[PDB]
Parts: sequence; structure tokens; C-alpha cells
Amino acid sequence: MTNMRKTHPLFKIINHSFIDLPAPSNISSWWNFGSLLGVCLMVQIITGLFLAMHYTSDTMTAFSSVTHICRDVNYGWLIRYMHANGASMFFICLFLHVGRGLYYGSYTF
Amino acid sequence: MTNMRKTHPLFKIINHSFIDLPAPSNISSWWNFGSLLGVCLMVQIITGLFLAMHYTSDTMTAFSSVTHICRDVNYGWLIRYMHANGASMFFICLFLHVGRGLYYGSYTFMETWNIGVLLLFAVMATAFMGYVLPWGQMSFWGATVITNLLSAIPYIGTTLVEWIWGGFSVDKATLTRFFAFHFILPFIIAALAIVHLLFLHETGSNNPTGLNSDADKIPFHPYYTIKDILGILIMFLILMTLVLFFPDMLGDPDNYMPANPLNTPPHIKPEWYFLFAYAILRSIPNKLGGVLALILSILILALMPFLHTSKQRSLMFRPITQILYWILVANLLILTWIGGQPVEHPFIIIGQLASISYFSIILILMPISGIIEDKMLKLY
Amino acid sequence: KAVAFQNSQTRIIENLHDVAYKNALANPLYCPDYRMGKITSEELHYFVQNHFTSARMALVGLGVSHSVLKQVAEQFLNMRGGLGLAGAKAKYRGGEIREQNGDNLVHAAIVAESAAIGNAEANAFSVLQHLLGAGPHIKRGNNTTSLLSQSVAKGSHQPFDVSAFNASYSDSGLFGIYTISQAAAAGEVINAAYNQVKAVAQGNLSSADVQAAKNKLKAGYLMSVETSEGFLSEIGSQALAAGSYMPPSTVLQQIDSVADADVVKAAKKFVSGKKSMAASGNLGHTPFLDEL
Amino acid sequence: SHTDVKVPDFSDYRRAEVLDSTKSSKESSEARKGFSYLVTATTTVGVAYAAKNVVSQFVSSMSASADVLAMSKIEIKLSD
Amino acid sequence: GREFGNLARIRHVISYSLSPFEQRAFPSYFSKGIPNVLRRTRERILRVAPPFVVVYLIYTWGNQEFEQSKR
Amino acid sequence: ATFAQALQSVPETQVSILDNGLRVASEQSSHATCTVGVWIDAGSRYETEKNNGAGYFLEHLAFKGTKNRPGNALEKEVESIGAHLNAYSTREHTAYLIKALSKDLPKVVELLADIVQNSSLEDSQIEKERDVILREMQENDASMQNVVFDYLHATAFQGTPLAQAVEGPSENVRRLSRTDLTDYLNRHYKAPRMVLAAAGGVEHQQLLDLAQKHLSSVSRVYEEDAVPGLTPCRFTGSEIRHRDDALPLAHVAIAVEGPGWANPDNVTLQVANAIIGHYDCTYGGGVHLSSPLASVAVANKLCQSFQTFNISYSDTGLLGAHFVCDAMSIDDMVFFLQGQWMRLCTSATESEVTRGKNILRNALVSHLDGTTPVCEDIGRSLLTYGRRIPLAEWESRIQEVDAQMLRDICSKYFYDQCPAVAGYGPIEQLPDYNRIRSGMFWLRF
Amino acid sequence: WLDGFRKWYYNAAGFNKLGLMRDDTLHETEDVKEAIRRLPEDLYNDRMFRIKRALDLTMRHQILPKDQWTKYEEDKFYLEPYLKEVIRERKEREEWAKK
Amino acid sequence: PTIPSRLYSLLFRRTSTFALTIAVGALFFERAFDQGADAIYEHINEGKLWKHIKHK
Amino acid sequence: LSRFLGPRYRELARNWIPTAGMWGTVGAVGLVWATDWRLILDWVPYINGKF
Ligand code: HEM
Ligand code: HEM
Ligand code: HEM
Ligand code: HEM
Repeated sequence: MTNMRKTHPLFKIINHSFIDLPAPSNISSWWNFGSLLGVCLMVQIITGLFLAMHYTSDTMTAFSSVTHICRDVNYGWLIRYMHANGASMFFICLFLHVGRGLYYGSYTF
Repeated sequence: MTNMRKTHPLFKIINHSFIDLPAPSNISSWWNFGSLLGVCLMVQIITGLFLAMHYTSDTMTAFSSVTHICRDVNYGWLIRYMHANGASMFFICLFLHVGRGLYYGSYTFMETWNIGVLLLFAVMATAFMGYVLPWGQMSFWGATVITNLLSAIPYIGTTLVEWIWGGFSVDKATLTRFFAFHFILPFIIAALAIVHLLFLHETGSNNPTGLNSDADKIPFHPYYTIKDILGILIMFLILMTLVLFFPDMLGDPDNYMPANPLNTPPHIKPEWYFLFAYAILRSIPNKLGGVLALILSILILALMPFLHTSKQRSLMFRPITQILYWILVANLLILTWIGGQPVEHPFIIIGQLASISYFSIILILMPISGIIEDKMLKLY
Repeated sequence: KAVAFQNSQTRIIENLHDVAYKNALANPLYCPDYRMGKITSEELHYFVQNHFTSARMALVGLGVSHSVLKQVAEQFLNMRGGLGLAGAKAKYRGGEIREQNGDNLVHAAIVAESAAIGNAEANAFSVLQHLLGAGPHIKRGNNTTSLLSQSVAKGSHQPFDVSAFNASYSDSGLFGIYTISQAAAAGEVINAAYNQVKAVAQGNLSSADVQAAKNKLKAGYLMSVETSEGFLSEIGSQALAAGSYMPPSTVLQQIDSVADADVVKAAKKFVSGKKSMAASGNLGHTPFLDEL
Repeated sequence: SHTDVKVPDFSDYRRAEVLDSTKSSKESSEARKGFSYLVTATTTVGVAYAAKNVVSQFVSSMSASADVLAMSKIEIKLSD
Repeated sequence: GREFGNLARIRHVISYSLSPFEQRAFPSYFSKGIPNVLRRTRERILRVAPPFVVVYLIYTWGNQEFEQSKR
Repeated sequence: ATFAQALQSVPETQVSILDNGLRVASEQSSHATCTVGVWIDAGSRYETEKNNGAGYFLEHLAFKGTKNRPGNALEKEVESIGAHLNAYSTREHTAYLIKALSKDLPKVVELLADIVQNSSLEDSQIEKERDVILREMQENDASMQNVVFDYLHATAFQGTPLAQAVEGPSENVRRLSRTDLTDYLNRHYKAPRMVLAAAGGVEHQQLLDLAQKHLSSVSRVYEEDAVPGLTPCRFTGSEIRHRDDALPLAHVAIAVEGPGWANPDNVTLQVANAIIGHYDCTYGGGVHLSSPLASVAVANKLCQSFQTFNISYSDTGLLGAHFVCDAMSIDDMVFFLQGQWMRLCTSATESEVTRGKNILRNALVSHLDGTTPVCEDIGRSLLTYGRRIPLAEWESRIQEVDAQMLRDICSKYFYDQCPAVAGYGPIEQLPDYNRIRSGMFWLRF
Repeated sequence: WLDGFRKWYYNAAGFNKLGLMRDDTLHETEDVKEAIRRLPEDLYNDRMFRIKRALDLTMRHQILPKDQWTKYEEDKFYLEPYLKEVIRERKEREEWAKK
Repeated sequence: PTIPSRLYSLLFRRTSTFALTIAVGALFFERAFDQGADAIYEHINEGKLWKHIKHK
Repeated sequence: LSRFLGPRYRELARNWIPTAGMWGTVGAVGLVWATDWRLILDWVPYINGKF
């Protein structure tokens, strides 16, 4: 039999990326912000995906569709304010990732 | 000092997938349809980019936004009819790609085929789920009929159909749901096509003859990019003939009224790539059997890796398996005509006999055809 | 070949036989690198057709009944009942090889002609081997009755290992001195060992030491007997070459029948015969065969 | 050589049931494994709560709206 | 299909190929093309043709029988 | 006859206790050789950080100096009788062995009685043997599997008396004087921790009369009534990794604490260890070899050799696998070794355990074929098991082992346990210890 | 009549026109690829020449003339004593795995 | 054996028992945690919520 | 199939019966806990009342 993580190519991509990646043992909480940016970008994509199921874009009923998201559909207030505060968290993690790149001299990449 | 196409890593994977990929030299015009599906998916994505910039999703003015695109938006009629006939071009390229896959022995690329039928399920779902979005009478009643036929399952059916409706019927939340789904689904189709290309590039491509093509290899550039450009130009010839000369011929003319729930069309009919699906669903008298025949009809060509009883790979050297394959595509054409026809005696018995014969070809008669090929060629 | 040439003994044992014999026994035990890639199955089939046959085959069994083994041998060994292709007679070659290795431990061995196994000169030559130290009888000891080790260690102080080895085949045999030394004192080691065998050849011997050599040979033959794979190898070689099984007590009577004058005659035969020397290591102080 | 290598004093890190050298670790092996896997399982029950409840919020948001639930009840035909 | 150098182990086969610029782009396009298209359609028209005339017979049967039954 | 009748017909070992408590055992058979050896229960265990190399030094030193026959008179007498000697020293046993003819038996047991009691210790021989021990310990770094087994014993039993080597470190060799060695001789060479093994060619009443004449009244009573005491040693699952990237071949061992000698389950842990088996690159079995780790290793060219061991001590054992591998397949060998280990531990079959039971029966009778290793088994079994277990009782312990029994006591001694990991070579593609632990316990079961 | 029907099936299969015999159009499974490792060198060399010439002919979408077609009586079953050995060895391997 | 040792030996060492413990504790954590969180919420405002003013 | 049917594979399947059945009950109890079935959660006495 064969090793599946180094045999299957879809498993070879995730083995070279997230399982058996050569990573330094040094790296701090500032290096976690890249995976935090990826995970919060994924929850912004999922959050806006479930926010666009009731959003209507026109010059009359966009604010009516936004307040229909906020109070009329079941628990859409959490998704709308999660999307706004997660865009804020997206830029918090992006500015701290940029500050980590200036902070630790990774301009050579 | 160094080669950029083997040094730079984005250029390394672009060079490995596109420039000097080891490809067999003897592939026909039917092998161009995968890259034609890639560029047709890209032109569907870019026409949807330039189509959703003037599209408002709510049932009061979805059809008014569609007519504002077709009349008041400069060159918006070209974008909308190019998107509809490019969906038709996408499905005829997908049907010829899956006919090549059933023909030329490429069942055995197993993970490629399984992520292909997952991609085909997602393409059919986004095609129906974008066909709702013009909000005509035929689109609304087709949405009602196709989602209402998912309610045949006991104990999860009405929960599933109020979940997929957002109400007792198709409404504003259903249309905005289908527009958000129709945005999100072709990008995961494109990522599925990228990893479908990765699962292809694990083991290379294949020839029409079913042989190991490792002895004779040509680079993909410039031998296959100019065949790609020639296929792109003939595909754009048929696609631009479809948009600029016969725009509503492959489409349904009954979609171009405003949507009204108080009346019904005299025959309810989905699109031409869903006609064989609607005929297979209409063949079974039980409704749960119809939706199980729907799911088994889309999923039964994924069982073709497990239905390879013959020791020869392709159907190039299989003469009566070719007879059964062309009677399968004849059954598919008869299924398309039967789904285009309304529900009358005697179209129902023709659809029943043709669906029974199509399932007998795809399940029973072609493995015993491969058995009688290897019995007539004295393998055992 | 790489695992068997990690050990330094087998390499110069093979090149020792290559320089000590002319055509037959000079063929190596391991396959050389020029034939690696050229061994054909037709030549394998021709060799197993011409040399796996019944009149040279001996099949021995420990723990197996004789009638059962007779039935299995007659039910599967009716095929290939000839005498076989005759092997060539080995003739002595002589000369040296001397080659460089790259370690401080230099292995150098000087042999000459001894009689075939089954001869009274070979029975004298094995007891002359056990007089001059066939191996370490004591783990981590000094081997203080072996005359080679005494006459080398009286002049040398570096770590070493001086033994004598005997290898008697069906036609001709080799007896000689195997010295493992450091690269600086190896000339003094080899010349002191050769002067010790010169002292045995003139006859500076003690009869109690000859009796201790006889008891060492009898005990070492009992070490060869006492393991069941060694006992199977012993009667397989006896039934293969001689075709008859002497008792081990009869072997002890032959070793007790070997006396001192045969040891003196065999030492004179070894020191007067043409020699062959195989050496390996840093060779700046390794003496030549003309210099001995 | 190889025999001059000794593992140093790990007394500041190791647990108190392992810290004595006259006892075996197989007696407290089940205790340390059933403490650390209890920590793992008590994390995983909250991870399963966060993966169940948020998914239930998103599924009930994908379900029908409260305005649609108010309008879907028909007008009462009453006694006359 | 791993890479472009370690794929096959073939032997004693010689391939001659001319230039794109030392030869005609359409070398005997009609007199060697229309017999080749005729030979390929002769090889495969007996396998691709009678299911489609079964399709056309079922199509004309269904149309004329539905128009007969709707009287 | 059959197998059970034949192993019944294997002769018994009469074991008898002298007037001081020393144990004498013999196995009379047909051969004329005679393999008398003294096994002492001293080793690297029952040594502190001080006098650490005393057992290896006394094993080296018991042939060079004697009170009654001084100098090399032991060597002169044992080559007058023409015999062979051996002296192996382990963590719990040291021994002295003479293989000889059976007519030299009072000379053999008189030489053993002058070795184990009346050994003289001259300081010139102490300095010379200290230089030879330092040169041999410098030479022992090439013995790479011995280096990895010593690293595994250092990292598996840290803080215990089993952490130290049998040889002792170079800072402890140079301070070993004569009085520490004779304190070690007066403490750990006591008579009821000593057996006298003979094997074939002897008579037991002759051996007991010669042991009454020579090996009686060695030493029984301690100095200040200070008895030595065995302690249960802590197994610490750890990782040591000596990284030498210029060195060619990586030797990596992984071991779990096994039950040891006196616990009765060494047969079932050995039949699991023999299902896993062993491979070296000179074995000509190829892909068609029965052990699937060796079949996978030669199928995808993983390692040069692997050896699965059950090294046992009193209540504490190391059972595991040591592999000589390349620099590029240690992750593959670790994953396939843990996969074969816990494929054995989850899905053991009757064909697999009857293959292992047959290979254990053949391995035990091939080990106890020869006179010198059957005396090794007599001495090790008399010091550890108390009695000496005959092979009919070993067959009765083997024949009760089934795949269900193997599955649960493998779940006792294998599943989710922290192992000790040692490595000398290019140990970069060894996984880290959390990946070793995540590759232990299975994602399905 | 059965040999005539088999010759008509050989003509209708199409690889006699294209330049291949019976054992070149096998699906390359692990048994067939083990037999690919187990052919002799000359049979391997003209087999891969016949596959390369067949790939050249189906690239050009044409066949050889009728004088150099591989006849049914000119067909040799070269792979069959290797493929039957590989199939029976795989069968005894799966029977030992069942045992 | 101590307190976590028996539950390690009977419901934590196998991954199926681990997941069954996780799921059964998930259901009990759902009901007990929702009851405790609503109890501490109605203790942090008894009379402000719609319960306990529903007398009208 | 034909190579997968045998005595050793039946013994391996018998060895893998209880943990795969317990994983099936893990999937069933997790599906019940995810979907909150009204027939099944009204039988457990800790969630007996109204939830
Ligand atoms: C779009 C949002 C971003 C995502 C999702 C993202 C993702 C990641 C990830 C996953 C890593 C590896 C984890 C790590 O080593 O920290 C990483 C590292 C890195 N990223 Fe980003 N990144 C983003 C934005 C940026 C930006 C704006 C820059 C440029 C300033 C940048 C430059 C780097 C560099 C230089 C590193 C490697 C050195 C280091 O991590 O300290 N990233 N990023
Ligand atoms: C492709 C995934 C996304 C979709 C479909 C999406 C869709 C939407 C929609 C429909 C709204 C309006 C509803 C509302 O919040 O009132 C919105 C608001 C917003 N989105 Fe996104 N969005 C996505 C990703 C993102 C990302 C990645 C960011 C961060 C850069 C972001 C930032 C915002 C902001 C700041 C608002 C306004 C918040 C507010 O005041 O309500 N979105 N998005
Ligand atoms: C609609 C999006 C699709 C795209 C973009 C796509 C893309 C491709 C590409 C680029 C190739 C290689 C052909 C070449 O470049 O010469 C290919 C081949 C292949 N595809 Fe797809 N494909 C799609 C749909 C499917 C589906 C639905 C299936 C499953 C039925 C499938 C199965 C295969 C197989 C088996 C091959 C290998 C045989 C051949 O080359 O024709 N593809 N595809
Ligand atoms: C992510 C890219 C895509 C976007 C943004 C998109 C967007 C849209 C929009 C806004 C409409 C409504 C306008 C109209 O009535 O034509 C639409 C309609 C439609 N789309 Fe897409 N689409 C995309 C990809 C696709 C794909 C890949 C298909 C083919 C499966 C497809 C098939 C359709 C169809 C059949 C219609 C209905 C055409 C009509 O009846 O007017 N779309 N799409």
C-alpha cells in the first residue's frame, strides 16, 4: 500500500501546504494573521453569500432591502452586523499583517 | 542565465500545464471541447460581469431591469442574448465533452470523472438557478415545477422546499436567493475545473485509440494552442451566429412576458439541456421515483468507471459497442424531443420506452457488449 | 557485493585467491563489476544444467527420517542424473597485487601451496595453523601461546592482529599468514611473523605446544560439529567431497596421529614454496615479496 | 562518545505523578491521557456548539422570513 | 504523463520532419482530402447513420400520429 | 514422531542450589563439547553515576589478573586445554563462558572459580585496560545501532539506573580506581545472584561435586547488611535526535515500554513483534516477502534495514523497531511502521498470527539449537524467570495465543502510548513528536 | 463460419487497417503494465514502434494501404504467454490474501 | 485506578467512543447550557423581558 | 469483489463490525443533535419538556 498524503495529488497539495509544510518553529502571534486573514476572508465570503439572499440593489429599495435584512428575515441582523464588523476585522488583520511585514523585514519576498 | 518558465513558479505551473505539457499528438477536434468549456465558462463569467451591473433582483422590476438591459442599456442586448446563447454553447460543448468521455475510453480517469460529475451537477444547478432570474411566466412556473418535484420525498420534502423557496411559493427571497447562488456557483465551477485540470495533469491526457501515448508526445505549445485558437474561432462563429442572427431560437419564446402567478402556460417546459432530465422525470409515474430517476440519470454516467468490463480501452476498436453508444445518443435525442413535447398520449409511452432503453444501454447492454467483444476477439 | 565488501577481509581474500591461483580457484566468490549487467538467464540455465547433477550432489538431513528422505529424493531427483561438466584443475600463480585502500588498518596476507583436504600434509597444516594462532580463542585477550602473536608483539607495540589461515580445496590448498597492522609498523610485523615461521621451519618447537595445537584443532573441530547447521555443513561436505562419513572420534585419532616432524616438514614446504601476497591500506611501509 | 550523552533534569516541566524515579509511568499513564483528552473533548464540545449553532442561524436565515410568515397566513373566513 | 524526458523507453525509431516554411500549408487538400473524408465516412457511416434514421422515423411517427390523434 | 513429543523428548534442566545459594544448571546431550559459564545478575543496572563502568571493566579485567595463576597463566592453561572463552555484559547480566571438550571439565570449572573470586587487579593492568577501553569506546561510535540503542536507553529511562550505558562515559572511565572495582566485586558478584550453566557433555552430579570443591563459599553475607535493591524504572516517552547530515545512513529507533521478563506476556508481544518481522537489504525475498512493512519498503525503496526488537528487563522493557534508512524516507518508514503496527493492532488475522506463531517456534528452537546460546538462555532464564521454562511450556504458551488475545493486549501495550525515539544520522525527515503521536492513534478506530 | 465471422470482426474492428495486432490495443492496467515490463526487448521495441506509427496515422486521420495491413492469420499472440502468467500469479496472490 | 483513568480506559481510548462521548455531551451541553444561560439572563433582568410582564 | 470475498476478509470485517457500528451510531446521534428531530428528542427525559 501507498502513502495517501504523498500519493493523491489533491492530498499532495494540502500536504505541501498545510500538513507537512516546512515552517519555522519561531513564529509568533503576528504570523498567525495570514491564516486569520484567509479564514476571515472565507467567513466574509460566506457571510456576504448569505447576506445577498435578501439584498436588492436598486435606487428605491436598497435601504428597504437592508432593513428587511436587519429586522424582517430570521436573524439577518447578525449576518449584516457580522459582515460590517468582519470587514473591520478584515482590515484589522490586514493592517497588522502589513505591520508584521514592516516589523520583521520580509520585504525580500 | 536561467529559464524563466522553469524558474518563476507561476510561470512554472503555467508552463507545465499549458506550454510543454506532454500531450498525445493524435487527438481530434473532439478533444478541443475541454478548453472550449474553459473559454466558454470565461465568456459566461465576463458576460455575467457585464450583465449583472444593470440587473436589479426583485420581482417588481426584475423583468423591467431585463428589458432595460435589452433596450435602454447600450449593447446590453448583445450581452444578455450572448449570455443565454453562451449558456446554450456551454451546454452543447459540455454534452460533446461528455459524449467524448463516454466514447473514447476515458471512464478510467476516475477522480477526474467524479469531480467532473460534481461539476456537471453544479453547472446544471446554476443553469436552472440563473434561468429563473429573467422572471418571466415560463421561468417562474419552471422554477415552481422543478422545485415542486423536489417535494416528493416524505418527512424532509416540505422542509426542503420551504427552505429552497423562502415561502409558500417562489417570491422575492427566492429570486434574490437564486441571484446570489447564480453569482457564487460558476466560480466554484471554475475552481473545480482548475482542480479537474490538476487531476488530469497527474496522469496526462489520452489518445482516441486507447493506447499508452508515452512513446509519441508533442508539446502543447504551439501545436495545441493554435488548435485551441481554431476551436475558439469556430465556437465563436457558432456562438455569434446564435446571438446575432437567431437569438430566441434556442431559447423559449414564452419567457418574454411579465411573470404572473394567476395563470399557467398551456405546456410547462424547461430549457433544452434540461429536456432529457424533464423527460426522465416525466417517465416514472411515481414522483419520488421520478426525482430518483433524475438523480440516478445524472449520476449513472459516474458508474461508467465501474462498468468497464472490456480489456480494450477506447471504443475505436469496438464496433457494436459503437452501435450501442450511437443508440444511446439517439435515446438522448429522443429524450430531448419527448421533454420538448407536452404530456400527451402517446408521447408518454415513447418517453417510457426510450428511458427504459437508455438505462438498459448505460447499465445492462454495454458491459455485456464489452464481454462479447473480448469473447469474439478470443481474450478468454 | 557492496555489503560483502564493507568487510575488509572478504575483498583481499577474493583478490588473494585471484593472485594465488591461475584459472580455477582464482575465479571470485562475488561477481565483479564488469559482469554486472551482463549475467544472462541462458548462461544461468547452462551452468545449472552442466553443474547441478546427481553424481556430484549430496543431500543430508537432521531430524528427517531416512526412508522419508529416500522417498522425496527419488520422487523429485530422477531429473539430471549425469556426472557433470568437469571443473578445471587449479594451478598456482604467485606474485602480488598490492593496492591502496585509504585506512590506517593495512591488511596483508602471504600464502603458499598446501595439500588438498584429505591428505596427511593438510592434517599437518591445520595443526600448524592452530600452532600459529587460527583466531581469538579468548575474547579481548592477548593470545599468549600463538607463536606468531608472541614474535610480533615482542617487537611491535601498536594494535594489530596476526593470524594464520588454512584453506584446503579438493585439488590444491593455501596456507598463510594474515596480518592486520597499522601502516607504520607493518613491515616489522610481517618480517617478524615470517621470521617466526622461519623458526618453526628450522624447528624451534615445543612438543607441549604441539600437543596444545592438537587439542586446539580437536576442540575447534568440535565447535564446528556442535551446531546443527555446522554438523549439516560437515556431513554435507564429507558426503559431497569424500562420500564417506568418518566419526569425529576417528578425526580426533587422525589429529592425535599427526606428530611434530610433519609440522616441521609442512613449515619447510610453506617457507620454500612460491608465495603470493595480497595487501590493502596505506602501503608506504608494507614490504614486498622479494623483500621478505 | 555516545555514552557521554545524558538527558538533563526535566523536573521543572514533568508532572508530579511522573516526577519520582522509583515509580513506573504506566500507573499514571491512563490518568494523564484521561486528563488531556478530557481537555480535548471539553474543547471539542464547544467547537461542536460553535459549528452547530452558527450553521443553524445561517440555515434559519436561508429559511422563510418573518414578514413572509406573517403574510402567508390567510384572511380568516370567520362565521360569515 | 509526468514530464517530457522520462516518459518512454523506446528504441531504434527514426523520425524525419520538414519545416513549416519549407513546405506547403495545404499539401494536396482536395485530391487527398476528399478521398480521405470519403474513406472515413465509409468506415463510420454504417455505425453512425441508422440510429439517426430511427430517430427521424420516430419523429415523423410521433408528429403525424399526434396530429392524427388530435382530430 | 511429532512436534510436541519431540519437544517433550528434549531433555530437562536439573537446577540445584549449593550450600551458599548459588544455582547450578545443566542440559546433558550427545555432543562432546562443554560450555560452562557463570552468569552474574550485575550489569549497568545496580550501578550509580559513580562506578558506572565497573561491570564492563570487570568483564574486560577478569581474564588478565588472577591471585593463584598470575599474569597470562589463565590464557596459557585455557590454551593448554585448547578451549574458547566469551564474556558478554548487558544491562542486567554479565557472564563468563568456556566452550571446551568434556574431558577438561575440572580445569574449566577451576579456571572459572579463579576468574570470578580470585581475580587480582594490578594497577598497571588498570591503566593499560583503561587506555584499551577508551580506544574501544572511540571505536564504538562506528557501531551505529549500538549508539542508537544506547541513546534509546538514555532517552527512554531518564533519571533512572537504566539511563546509563554498560560501558560508562569517558569522564567516569578515567576515575575508576582499584578500590571502587573491588567494592563492586564485593557487592554485586554475590553467590546466589550467580548461576553455573553447562549444557551438553556434562554430568550434573559431577558438576555439583566440582562446584562443591571449587565454587562453594564465594560470598553470601553483605558487608554492613547493605543489600542492593531493584527499583521500578520510569519509562519516559521522549525524543533524542543526533543530527549528523554528512553521515550517510540514518538509524532511527521507536520503542514503547513492554512488560518485561517476569510478566507472562512476552510470548504474545513477541508474536506481534515477529508478525512485524525484520528486513535487511541483502535478503533475496523481494516484494513477495510475508511481512508487509518489508514488502512496502522494498516496493517503494524506503530503507536499507529494519529490525523489530523485544529487549526486556525486570518489569520494564523496550519493544520497538530500529531502522537503517536513507535521508529521504524516514517519514515514509515511520508512517508505514506505525500503520503496520496498528493495522496489526486493529485487524489481526488468524493467518497472520499462525505465521507469527510458526516463526516464533522456529526462532526459539533455532536460538536454542547451539550450546553457547542455549547456555545464554539457561543463565538468562535462571536469573530472570526464577525457574527455567522448557520449550514444551513455551509451546503451550504459544498455542494459546490467538488474534483476539493479540488485539486486546496490543491495545494494552501499543495503543495511544508515548514512545521513545532515537536517531543518529540525517534526522531531518523524521517527523516531530506530535506527528509521531498523531500517526500512532488511528483516525478510524 | 466462425473463423469467417472472426475475420469479419477483425476487419470491422479497424486496427488491422491501422497497423496494430491484437495485443497492442490492450488497456494499460497494472497487469498489462507488468507484462510491458516483462516483454523481451525486440518485441517491446517494435510494439512501441507500432503504437507510435498508429499514433502518427490517427494524427494524420489515414490508414495504410491494403497490402501492408496486419492480417488475422499474420497476427501473433505475443503478450498472451506473459499476460496469462501475470493473471495466474495475481490470482494466486489474491487467493493467498483470501487465505 | 483514579477518576479519569477508568473513563479513559472505557470511553476515550477508541475514537468511536471519543466521538460518542463528544456527541452525547454535545446534546447534554445544548440543553444544560441553554437552560443555564437563559437562567442567568433572566436573573440579570427579571422584569424587563416580555416574560413576567405577560400578565396584561 | 471476488478477491475481496474470503475467510480472512470476513474475519477482518468481523473485527471491524463494532467500531464501524459505533461510528454509525455517532453519525446517527450527531444527525439527531444537528437537526433536532421532534420524535426523537421528546423521548430523552432531559429535553422532555418543550425544547
Ligand atoms: C489578502 C490578504 C492576505 C492574505 C489572505 C494573506 C495570507 C498569507 C498567509 C496565509 C501567509 C503565510 C502565514 C505566515 O507566514 O504568516 C502570509 C504571509 C506573508 N504575507 Fe500575506 N496575506 C495577505 C495580505 C498580505 C499583504 C497585503 C502583504 C504585503 C504587505 C503580505 C505579505 C506577506 C509576507 C511578506 C508574508 C511572509 C512573511 C511573514 O509572514 O512574516 N500579505 N500571508
Ligand atoms: C464575495 C463576498 C461578498 C459579498 C457577496 C458581499 C455582499 C455584500 C452585501 C450584499 C452588502 C450589503 C448588505 C449590508 O451589509 O447592508 C455588503 C456590505 C458590505 N460589505 Fe460585503 N460582500 C462580500 C465580501 C466583502 C468583503 C471581503 C468585505 C471587506 C473588504 C466586505 C465589506 C463590506 C462592507 C464594509 C459593507 C457595508 C457594511 C454595512 O454598513 O452594512 N464585503 N456586502
Ligand atoms: C465545463 C467545464 C469543464 C472544463 C473547463 C474541462 C476542462 C478540460 C480540459 C482542459 C481537458 C483537457 C483537454 C485538453 O486541454 O486538450 C479536459 C479533459 C477531460 N475532461 Fe473536462 N472539463 C470540463 C467538464 C468535464 C466534465 C463535466 C467531465 C466529466 C464527464 C470531464 C471529464 C474530462 C475527461 C475524462 C477528460 C480527459 C479526456 C479528454 O482529454 O477528453 N470534463 N477537460
Ligand atoms: C459567475 C458568472 C455568471 C454571472 C455573474 C451570471 C449572471 C447572470 C445574470 C445577472 C442573469 C440575468 C440576466 C438575464 O436575464 O440574462 C443571468 C441569466 C442566465 N444565466 Fe448567468 N451568470 C453567470 C454564469 C452563467 C453560467 C456559467 C451559465 C450556464 C450554465 C449561465 C446561464 C444563465 C442563463 C441560462 C440565464 C437566463 C438567460 C435568460 O433567459 O435571459 N450563467 N446570469
